[PDB]
Amino acid sequence: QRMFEIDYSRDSFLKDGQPFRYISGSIHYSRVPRFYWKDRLLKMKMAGLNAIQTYVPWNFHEPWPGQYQFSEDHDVEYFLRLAHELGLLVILRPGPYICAEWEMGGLPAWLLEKESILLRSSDPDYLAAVDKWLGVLLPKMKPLLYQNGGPVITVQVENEYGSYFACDFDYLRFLQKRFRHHLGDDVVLFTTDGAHKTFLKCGALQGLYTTVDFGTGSNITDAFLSQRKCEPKGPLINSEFYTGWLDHWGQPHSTIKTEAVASSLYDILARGASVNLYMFIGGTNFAYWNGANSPYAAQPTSYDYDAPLSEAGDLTEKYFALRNIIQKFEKVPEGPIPPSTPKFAYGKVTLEKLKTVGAALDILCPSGPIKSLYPLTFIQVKQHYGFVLYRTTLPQDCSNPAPLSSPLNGVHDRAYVAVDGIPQGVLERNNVITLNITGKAGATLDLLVENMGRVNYGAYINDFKGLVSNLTLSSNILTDWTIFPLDTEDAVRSHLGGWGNYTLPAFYMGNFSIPSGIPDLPQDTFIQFPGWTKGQVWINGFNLGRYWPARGPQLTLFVPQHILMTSAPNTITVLELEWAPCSSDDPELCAVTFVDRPVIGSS
Amino acid sequence: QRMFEIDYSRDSFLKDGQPFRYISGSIHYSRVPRFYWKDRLLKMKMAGLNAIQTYVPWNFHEPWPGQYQFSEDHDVEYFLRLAHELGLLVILRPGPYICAEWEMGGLPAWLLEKESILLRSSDPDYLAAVDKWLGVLLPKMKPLLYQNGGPVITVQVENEYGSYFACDFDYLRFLQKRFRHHLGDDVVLFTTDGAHKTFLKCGALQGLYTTVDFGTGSNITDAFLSQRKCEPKGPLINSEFYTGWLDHWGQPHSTIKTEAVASSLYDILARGASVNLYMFIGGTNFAYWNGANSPYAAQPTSYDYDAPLSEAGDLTEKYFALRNIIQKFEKVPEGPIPPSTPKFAYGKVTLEKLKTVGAALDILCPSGPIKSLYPLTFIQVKQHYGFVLYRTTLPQDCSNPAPLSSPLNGVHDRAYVAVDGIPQGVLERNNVITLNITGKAGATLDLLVENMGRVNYGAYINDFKGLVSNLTLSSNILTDWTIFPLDTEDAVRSHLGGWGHRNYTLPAFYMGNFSIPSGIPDLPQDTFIQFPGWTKGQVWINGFNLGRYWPARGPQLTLFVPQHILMTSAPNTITVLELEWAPCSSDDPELCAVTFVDRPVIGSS
Ligand SMILES: CCCCNC(=S)N1C[C@H](O)[C@@H](O)[C@@H](O)[C@H]1CO
Ligand SMILES: CCCCNC(=S)N1C[C@H](O)[C@@H](O)[C@@H](O)[C@H]1CO
Ligand SMILES: *[C@@H]1O[C@H](CO)[C@@H](O)[C@H](O)[C@H]1NC(C)=O
Ligand SMILES: *[C@@H]1O[C@H](CO)[C@@H](O)[C@H](O)[C@H]1NC(C)=O
Ligand SMILES: *[C@@H]1O[C@H](CO)[C@@H](O)[C@H](O)[C@H]1NC(C)=O
Ligand SMILES: *[C@@H]1O[C@H](CO)[C@@H](O)[C@H](O)[C@H]1NC(C)=O
Ligand SMILES: *[C@@H]1O[C@H](CO)[C@@H](O)[C@H](O)[C@H]1NC(C)=O
Ligand SMILES: *[C@@H]1O[C@H](CO)[C@@H](O)[C@H](O)[C@H]1NC(C)=O
Ligand SMILES: *[C@@H]1O[C@H](CO)[C@@H](O)[C@H](O)[C@H]1NC(C)=O
Ligand SMILES: *[C@@H]1O[C@H](CO)[C@@H](O)[C@H](O)[C@H]1NC(C)=O
Ligand SMILES: [Cl-]
Ligand SMILES: [Cl-]
Repeated sequence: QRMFEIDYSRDSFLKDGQPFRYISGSIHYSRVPRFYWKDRLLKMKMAGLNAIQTYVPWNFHEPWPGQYQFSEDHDVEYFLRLAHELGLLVILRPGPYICAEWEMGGLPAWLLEKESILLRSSDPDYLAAVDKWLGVLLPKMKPLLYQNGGPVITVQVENEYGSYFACDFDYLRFLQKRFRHHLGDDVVLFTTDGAHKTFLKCGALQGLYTTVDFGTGSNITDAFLSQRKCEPKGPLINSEFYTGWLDHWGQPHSTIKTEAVASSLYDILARGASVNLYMFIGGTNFAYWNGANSPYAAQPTSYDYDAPLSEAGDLTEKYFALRNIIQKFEKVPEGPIPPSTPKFAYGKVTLEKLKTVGAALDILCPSGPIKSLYPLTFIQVKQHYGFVLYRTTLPQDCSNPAPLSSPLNGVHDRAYVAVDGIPQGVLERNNVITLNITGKAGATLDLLVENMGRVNYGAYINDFKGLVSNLTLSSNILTDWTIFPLDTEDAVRSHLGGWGNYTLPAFYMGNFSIPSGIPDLPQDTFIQFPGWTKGQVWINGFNLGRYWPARGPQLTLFVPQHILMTSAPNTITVLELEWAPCSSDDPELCAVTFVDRPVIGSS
Repeated sequence: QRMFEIDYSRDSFLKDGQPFRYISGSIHYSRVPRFYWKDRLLKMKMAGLNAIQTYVPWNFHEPWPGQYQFSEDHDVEYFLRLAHELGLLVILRPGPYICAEWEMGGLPAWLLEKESILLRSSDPDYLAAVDKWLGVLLPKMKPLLYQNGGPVITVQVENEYGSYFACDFDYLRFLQKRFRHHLGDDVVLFTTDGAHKTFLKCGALQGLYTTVDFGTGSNITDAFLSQRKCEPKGPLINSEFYTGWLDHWGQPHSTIKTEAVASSLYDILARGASVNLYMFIGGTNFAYWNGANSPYAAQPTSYDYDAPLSEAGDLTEKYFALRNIIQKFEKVPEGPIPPSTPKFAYGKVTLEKLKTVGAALDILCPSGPIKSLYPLTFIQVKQHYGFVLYRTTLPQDCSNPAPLSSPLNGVHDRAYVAVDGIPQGVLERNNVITLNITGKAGATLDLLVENMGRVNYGAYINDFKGLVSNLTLSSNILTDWTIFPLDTEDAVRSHLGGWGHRNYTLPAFYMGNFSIPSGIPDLPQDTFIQFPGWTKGQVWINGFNLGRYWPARGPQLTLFVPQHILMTSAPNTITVLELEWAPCSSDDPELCAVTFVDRPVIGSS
């Protein structure tokens, strides 16, 4: 009969009738391959953590209504049993909105099939979806509660609701009530908000324990004074003590100094507070999982965060510093700490052109294009992530430049424009809404539109993507559209059908071998694209994510060794969006480079 | 069809009618665990080598007569296939004597069951056993000959016979006949000797191609003219170009500069000569496989040799520089080079004493001892390697120290002496032939005798080991011996019977465990083990005998520990046999401990 509870009399948690406080670090299972889940967790224990904290992204697990992913890398139950096996308790944060620099805050984009939906409110179509989701997730989590022999000790309802404009208290009351139904009356439910009465006003609720977040810049006495105003009794809790900070493409890489973190951490622990270090390891936004902030600016592939464990799991100076702080409070485990993984530079691998996007439409769109008078959104067209080709035919003649414009800023988020197979340039959400083009009447106008990531914070999380308003040409609304949803994932895995200034968006491919019978190969590596511009990359069909060395700060992408093979050659595929170094008479330039050190902080 | 031959007309080899010169590197499969064979051979290929050279040590395959080892780490057949699948050719040196800083130059100790045997001669008994070995080994090598689809292009007969006193050309001719009988008339047979007519006089034989060896100290012109005296036509060949040199316990670690090796390799290659690098990777003398020189000085566990690839297989600056040399003459393979393995510091592990050697006699010697009026040698007692316990009783009270002595200097090679369970010190071949002892009349006198390695070079390779002559106490010969051969390898694998059968301290076994976690892709890793406070002994991890430790003498302080004998979840058990002094007395356990570190210390004091 295991018990975990707040005792108010005494300003703390009781675990099994005894005083308890947690020292946790965040780890997101959706951002670390399962291959490495025990590595990262074990390193977390060795630092002195008695708990971990994680988010459950709805959209990672329910990509379409009634279609579930809980296997392999999506096996959340396994991740929690793994944490338990290693002696770690768990703080579970199941949203349904998690924020987290992740696609639409973890909300599934199919919710937007109701165009008018008010996300994160008592909108009844939103509520009915959430209830179906909780009715699949929470029964999986019930046996992993502490009270029933598992690791979960507390659960977060919603995520920083006090920061959302809606302030719908019946939304919260619904979530409480549904969580209580599936989890019982004993589980400690709580909320997390910014440490200021302005944020706690809409975020707090009777019957949910109110906690705060804040990092190294904040006055710690005040942050806790604002929590105490909402909970005069119970434990002090900083649910997200920032070890670092997010990035955006085109902005310098964020860093927080080791001593600042140590200092504040020591101060927080000395008060007897429970605390969670956000992030302890950040990892990677593989494939299309990154989020974005408003006004539109996307987060990059790497979620390194300047965390104590680096993107690839490495032990940093910051890791050891915090471990030494934790040591002043708790006996920390003995034994040697598992190492940073070995990294190998496989070198330069030559690639060659396979097919433009243009030529691969039979294989990218086997079901055929959809015809619309005006443009349709990604959502209307049944695609959530990646790329959609919008094709029209020129009505006038344009031997002289003619402005192609989205007057309402309706290219969400970036379009690669070509006319009769000649690249014209690029349109960008907020930055470039007009572009001059040329060609003949009846010439095919092509727009390859990229969803660069759905906003995850603020008001504009209802982010459809695509051409969301009309385009004009010499101010005349363009009409009659042939819209091609693109199955890039399937096409890449099948080598685009056949197996056994700007350029046109295209796929380039090449191979490299790794000898078998070598105990220490393959190893993890980092891939680099010197001379390429913007695009997507797969290795052996695994989408490692986005590259953009023309904007930075991220130049390299992380490649975990377990996708690499020795019995047959490894295939690298690059989808270049802007300009490829491959026209030239020198095939040597049409190439990528594997290196043994990340470059995630370029100027 | 496939042909490899000498073209005398043109001072070259012909490979399928095409000109061919080899750039080889020595690797000894018996000094590299099988688990890493492929790693090292690929590292060799990427250096630009097109061939490898290796020795087949007879004692490594036939530890008793008619009883063979050709599996796992002894599968030379698989080694040779592996080299062939990587596109490498092979030059085989099957002895039957190989020298090679290896126990008895590779010769099995059991040949000494005939006391008067003249090794490496027409002694009919030596010959009959050589013949029998070749009837086993050579037919396995036949399909690996180049002309039959395998990698082996040349075969060395004997090893520097010209350096040996006997000069028995009937012996050489007998080898030549039997090599022909088993392998045929087209295989290229050759000899290797020092580059000087004094060595070449007895080493060279009509019908066997004469090659020389020499290193970075020797004048290349002179060395190759000495070769031209015996073979005026055909290729130039240095079969052992020294990349480094051997070690002995107690001397500074041998090194040869990267520039000296590089510049010399260049000049040899420029003459259009075929060359083998000795060693390319040296590796390790695990167990009791090291040898020794005369006057008695044993080589240690590490055969790092200062080779281009280090003991644990690392790419050194020397490797890259030789590869650059080779590049000036040939296309070198494209692609990146497999890396240096990662090393891990598992840290301190505490040990505790389980049992003295005296206490463990029952399990070390389960068929019981041999009784004898005078002492017997390792050979007569049917033991070749390791330790033998000799026991007798004092025939007179020695309350005043009385001298125990081996007048003819016959403690071969080290004895650890105890009286009624009290240690008295050490007798040493050459250095200390007298030890004073105290005890009562009829007290038990125990000598723990260690074979430190049979001599591998010179006239004194018939090195029996043990008490090879009498002992005296107060000048009187001690009689009535009880002699226990010790099956240390079995006993350690059963944890001294514990796991069943499915100033000095007494020699004793010290055990401790350590765990390594599972589900971590990068553990276990290669490591090095170090013995602060200990003195001299043997070490095993999970029953694999990693060799001898002697931090008291050096130059080697760490022993190499390869990853594949370490296990996850299940406890890893360390067994240290300390012979002289363990740090395990003081009421402080933390000192009774060994330590695992991530860099080797073979180059210290
Ligand atoms: C710069 C805008 C702030 C948005 N993010 C906020 S407030 N954060 C708190 C939020 O709960 C968490 O998911 C993370 O998103 C964290 C920042 O990494
Ligand atoms: C100190 C005596 C050395 C004798 N060894 C000689 S001459 N050498 C030549 C011999 O062929 C080889 O096996 C090696 O033993 C080499 C030394 O590494
Ligand atoms: C934090 O604020 C308090 C008042 O709430 C003030 O006394 C204290 O000095 C401040 N501490 C720091 C470090 O600024
Ligand atoms: C397009 O070209 C016209 C005429 O050359 C020019 O006036 C206008 O500024 C251009 N607009 C853009 C966005 O380049
Ligand atoms: C585009 O323009 C038409 C006609 O002006 C308008 O009625 C329609 O709503 C617009 N469609 C989009 C997607 O903007
Ligand atoms: C795979 O590897 C090489 C790269 O060197 C490439 O050129 C070759 O065509 C590829 N083969 C297949 C079957 O894809
Ligand atoms: C080596 O010896 C030869 C004598 O045969 C001599 O001609 C030459 O000077 C020497 N060469 C070198 C490089 O020492
Ligand atoms: C042994 O003891 C005698 C004293 O009887 C002494 O002369 C001699 O030096 C000692 N020998 C050794 C080898 O220590
Ligand atoms: C031991 O002693 C006696 C001398 O009486 C001699 O007969 C015998 O050969 C000696 N044995 C050895 C092994 O030295
Ligand atoms: C060490 O090794 C094995 C592990 O099963 C066992 O026989 C021995 O009793 C162990 N002792 C300790 C302290 O782990
Ligand atoms: Cl989290
Ligand atoms: Cl060799």
